[PDB]
Amino acid sequence: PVIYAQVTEILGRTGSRGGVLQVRCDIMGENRQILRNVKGPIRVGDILTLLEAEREARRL
Amino acid sequence: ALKSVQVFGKKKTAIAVCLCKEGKGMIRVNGVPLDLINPPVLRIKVFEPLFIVGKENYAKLDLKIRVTGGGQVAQAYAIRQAIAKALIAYNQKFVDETTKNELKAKFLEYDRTLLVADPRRCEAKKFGGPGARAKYQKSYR
Amino acid sequence: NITITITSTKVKAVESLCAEVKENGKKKGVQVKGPVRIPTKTLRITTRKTPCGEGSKTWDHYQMRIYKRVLSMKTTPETVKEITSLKVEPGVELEVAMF
Amino acid sequence: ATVTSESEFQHMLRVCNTNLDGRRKVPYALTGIKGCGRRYAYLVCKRAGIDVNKRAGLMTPAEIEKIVDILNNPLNYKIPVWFLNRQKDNKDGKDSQLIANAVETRLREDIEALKKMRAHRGLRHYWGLRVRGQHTKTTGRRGR
Amino acid sequence: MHHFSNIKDVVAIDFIKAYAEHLKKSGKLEIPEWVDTVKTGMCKELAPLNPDWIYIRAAAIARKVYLNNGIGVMALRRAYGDQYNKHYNPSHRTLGSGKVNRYILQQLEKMGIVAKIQSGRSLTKEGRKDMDKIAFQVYKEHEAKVTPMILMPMN
Amino acid sequence: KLNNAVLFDKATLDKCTKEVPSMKVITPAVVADRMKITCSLAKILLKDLEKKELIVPVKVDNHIWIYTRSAK
Amino acid sequence: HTFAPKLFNKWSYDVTVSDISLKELLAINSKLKYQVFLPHTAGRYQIKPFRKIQCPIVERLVCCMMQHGKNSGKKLLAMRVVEESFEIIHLLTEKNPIQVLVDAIINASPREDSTRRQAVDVSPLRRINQALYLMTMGCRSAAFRNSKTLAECLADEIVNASKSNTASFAIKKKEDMERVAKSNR
RNA sequence: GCCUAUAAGACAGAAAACUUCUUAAAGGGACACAUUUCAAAAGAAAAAGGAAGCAUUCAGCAAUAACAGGUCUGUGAUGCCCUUAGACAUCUUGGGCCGCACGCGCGCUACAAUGGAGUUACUAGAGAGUACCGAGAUUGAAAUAGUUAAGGAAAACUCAAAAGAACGUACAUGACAGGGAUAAAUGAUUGGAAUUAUUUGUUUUGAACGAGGAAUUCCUUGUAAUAUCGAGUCAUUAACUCGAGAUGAAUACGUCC
Repeated sequence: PVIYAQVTEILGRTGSRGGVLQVRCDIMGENRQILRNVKGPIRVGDILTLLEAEREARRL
Repeated sequence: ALKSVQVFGKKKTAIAVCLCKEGKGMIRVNGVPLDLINPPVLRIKVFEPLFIVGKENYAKLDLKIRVTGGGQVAQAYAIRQAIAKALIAYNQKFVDETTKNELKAKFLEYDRTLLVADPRRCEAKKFGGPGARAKYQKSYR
Repeated sequence: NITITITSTKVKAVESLCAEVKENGKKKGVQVKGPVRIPTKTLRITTRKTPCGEGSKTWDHYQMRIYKRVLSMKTTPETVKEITSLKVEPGVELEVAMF
Repeated sequence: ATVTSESEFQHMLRVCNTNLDGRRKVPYALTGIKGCGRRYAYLVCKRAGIDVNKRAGLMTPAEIEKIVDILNNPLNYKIPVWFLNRQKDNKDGKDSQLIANAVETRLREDIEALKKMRAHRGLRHYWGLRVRGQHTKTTGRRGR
Repeated sequence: MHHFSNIKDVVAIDFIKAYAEHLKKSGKLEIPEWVDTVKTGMCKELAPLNPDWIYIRAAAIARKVYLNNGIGVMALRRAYGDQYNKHYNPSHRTLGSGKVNRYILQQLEKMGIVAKIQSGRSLTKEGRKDMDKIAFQVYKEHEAKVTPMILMPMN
Repeated sequence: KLNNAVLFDKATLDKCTKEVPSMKVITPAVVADRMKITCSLAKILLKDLEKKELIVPVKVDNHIWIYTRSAK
Repeated sequence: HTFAPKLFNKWSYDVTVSDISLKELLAINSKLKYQVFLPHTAGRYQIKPFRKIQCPIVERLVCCMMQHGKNSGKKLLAMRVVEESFEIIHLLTEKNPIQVLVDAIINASPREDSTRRQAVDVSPLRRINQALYLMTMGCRSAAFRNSKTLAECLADEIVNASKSNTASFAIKKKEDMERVAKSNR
C-alpha cells in the first residue's frame, strides 16, 4: 500500500517557523525523483515511507 | 611475592580505588562481596566487566575495592571502571602487550567509558535562578 | 620534635618561605621535611550590589584564600629557627610549635 | 480464602451511638468514632486484644462491648495520661472521656463560656475570624 | 567467589531476621510496659505494625555495634530517623526517639553482648561469638538457595 | 463506586477457583477486575491457589505478583 | 570468546525489522554496544544531532517512562516497571518481548502529518520518537487512579499496538492524525 | 588480643616504611595541527586520536554616550529649605508596622498505587565553630527538651543525607490509611517580657483540593525536572536568598512567523 523514497539531498526549509524541510527523494522501484516536504529531523541517507507519489510538494 | 597493581575509577564524585592481586577470584567492595551490592538491580552491570572477556581472566586475580564518594548509582559505574582497568593494568605489567591490547580492544568495542572516566560534573548555581540555567518567573503587571 | 606552620593569603609567598626554611635547614638543622600542604580554606561572601533595593537583583562574589603549610624539624629547643623572622613579608604569619 | 459465614459479617456496627463501616479493618473503622483517631484506635485494639488485621465487620458482640468500656474508661485500662484528649478538665473531675459525640459539645460550651468571659480569643470566635493569630489580609478569603 | 569472614558477607536484612528470633527463643530481653504505646520517633505517625518490632530493632542495633567500633546513642538516633513532613513546609531530617534506643542498648548490656567503651559502646568476645555463629548459618542457607552471579550460567 | 467484594462468598469463590487458573496472565489486578473482588482478597486467593498447585509463579516480589496457568 | 549479552538474563536480541525505513535508526543488534544487560547507560546521546539513534531502543523506552513531576530522575523505578512489563508481554503473546516492541513501534507511528494546514511526511526519526511518545502517554493515563499497575498497563498497550489493535491509545492517536492529514492534501 | 571460617580474613589497640587514591605546588598537555571534503585566502563540516575538539564548558573584568532610572532612611559623604526646650533632638512604657469586604505578584504543599504508611541496609559535596561558639559520650523519658559533661581556634573534635533500594497472604480504588488547613485540652524551650497562638511535642478535630478558564513563565546536557544538605539573617523564628551535592528526561542542531 505504501512506497519508499530514499532521500537524495536536502534543498532547505519551508514556512518561516522552519519546522519542515524540502527534501528531494528518488524511488528505487522506478528510479524516479520526487520532491517532498518532511517533518524533521532528517539526514541525507534516510529512506521515507510515502503513501502517495503524485504530489510534487514544491510550496510554489 | 604477591605481584599486585593499583588502579582507580571515577564518576561524578565516586572514586573506586582497587588493588589487583594474585588470588582465587574473589572481588570485595568495602569488605562485602560483589554479589551483595546494595542496589541489587545494578549488580549485573558491575559484573559485566567479568563477562565481557570471560571470568577466567579474573580467576587467578583477587581484588579489594574501596569506594568513598558519590551517590549509589555513580559508585556502580566507578566500580565498573575499577574492575575493567585492573585487568588491563595487570596484564600490562606481568603479561605481554598483545594480550593487554586484545583485552582493551574487547573493552573498547563494547563501551568506551569502561576504561576512560566520564568528565561531566555539576554546574555552579548562578544568582537569579534556582539552578544552573533556570531562572525565576518574571511578572510584568 | 618541632613543628612549623605558615599561613598567608598569598600562595607565592609561602612557597618562598617554605623553600627558605628548607634551604636554611642545612646548618643548625639536620633534615627538612617536605612542606605538607593543608587544604586551602576559601572564605566566600555574596552580597547585593545595590545600596538600595532598586534594579535587577545582581549579586557579587568575594573570596579570601588561606594557604596553610606544615614543616617539621628536629634541631634543638634552644637553637630552633634562631632568627625565625628574616623580616617576614607582610600578611604571611609564621608560628613555631614544639611539643 | 474461606467462605465467610453470612450471619457474621455486619456491614455496620453501632458503637457508642455511631455506626462504623464493616469493610474497613478494626482500627481504621474505629476511626469512625468522632472521639477516636488513628493512634488511639491502634492502642485500643491492642489493649483489648482484638487482632489488628481482622475486618471490623467480623467483630463479635463480645469484642464490640470490650471496645466500648476502654473507650469511656481509659484511665483504668492502662492508657497513659498524655495519650488523652481532654486532660486537666474543668467543671470537676480530671478524666477526659471525650470519645463520644460529646467532643463538640465540650468544645462548644467552652467557647460560649469564653464568649461570656469576653476574652480576645472568645471574641474572635464570635466574629468568625482566624483565632490563632494569623494574617487575614491575604489568606482565609472565603468569599462573603 | 564467596568466603565467610564476618557479618559483611551475608545480607543485612536476612541476618537481622535471623538474629531477631534467636533473641526471642533466648528470652533474656525484657519487654517494657510502653512497647505498644510509643512510636520509634517524632517523625512517624503510627506505632510499629510488626508485633516484635523490639526484637528486630535490637538485631539492627547489634549489627551497628558490630560494624562500628564505638557508637553513642545519638548516632543511633540519626541512623533510625525519618523526614518531618507534617505541614506545608518541606521536610527536613529528624532524630529518632532516644529512649527506645537507649533502653534496647542498655538491655543488650544485660545479656553480655555489648560493652562500655570510654566514648561509646562496643561488642564483646562472646557477643561477637554469637553474632558470627548466627551469621555463618545464614551464609550456608543463602549459598544453598541462590546461585552466585559469578557461577550464573552464561547467557 | 465498584465496592468489589471484601471477604468471600460461595458464589464468587467457586468461580474464582475454576476459572482463575485457566487464564494466561494472572496478577492480583486483573483477577480483581474480572471477579469483582478487592485486590487484598486477590492476594489471599492467589496464595491459596499456589499452595494447591494450579498456578505457577513467574515473578513474585514486593512490587508486583505475576502468575500464569500451569498444565504440568 | 563469543560474548552475546542479553536483556535481564531472559531475552535475546535476534530481532528482525519489517520496516526497512527504521532499520538503521533502531539500535537493536547491529553493534555489540546495542546489546546491553540493562537499559541503564550514562552515555551522552544528546550532545550531537542524530546521536540518540545510538542509544539502545529499550533504554529509550525507559527514559520516556520517567515523565511528569514526581517521577523525575527515577530511572530505577522505570527500569523495574519495564522489566516487569516485559515478562507480561512475553506471557501474553508468547514471543520475544523485544520483538513485540519492535512491531509496536512500527505499527504505532504515524506516516503523515499536517502543518500550517498542509499534509507533510513524517521523518523516520520522528516516527520512532512519536511511537515511544504515544505508547508511554497512553499507559500513564490508563494507570492513573486505576487499580492496575504501570507494568500491567504498559504490557497490554504494547501488545495491542503490536499487531493492529485499535484499543491501544497509540493506534487511536495514529489513525486520528493520518485521517486528518489525508483530508488536508 | 579476639572471632568465624576450610580456609581466608574480620575487628581492637600498638608501631614503622609507603605515595595509586587524597591534599597542593611547579611544570607538561590542543593550536584545530593533521587527514578527507567544501569554500587562491580567511575559514566550515564530518571522522579518528585524546582526559579534554561549540573560543572545551561555566563564570569575573567588560568601551563611547546617556536616563534629570533608585538610594540624601548606609555613611560625621553633602548644598538649600523645615523643626530647634511645650522639639520633627533624645529617653521611658504600651500599641501598630501582623490590623480584613476584596484585587494582583513571588512561592510551599497537594489532588495519590511512577502512591501513602510500618520496618532494614544505605550513599555525597560544600559549608561553620569558643572567654563563652560549634557540641561528642553517659543518663533521666512517649516526645519536645532537662541534669551532668570530653575533645576542638579545627584535613585533628563536632557535622549527621534522603530522593531512591530492600522485607509482608499489610493498604486496593472508595475525599479511603491521599490532603493536613482549621479549631480544643495539655508538655516544654528562648527571652526582662510570648496575650494578637515566637518555636515545638502529645491526643483529638479531617475543610477545600478529582490535575486547574482566558492568559502567561523558565529551560538545550550531568542542563530541566525531582527530593534533600550547608550558609546569610539568627537570644528565639524559613515555605526567603546564596551555595552544594544526589538521581538524570524528552525534544531542535532549526527560522525570523
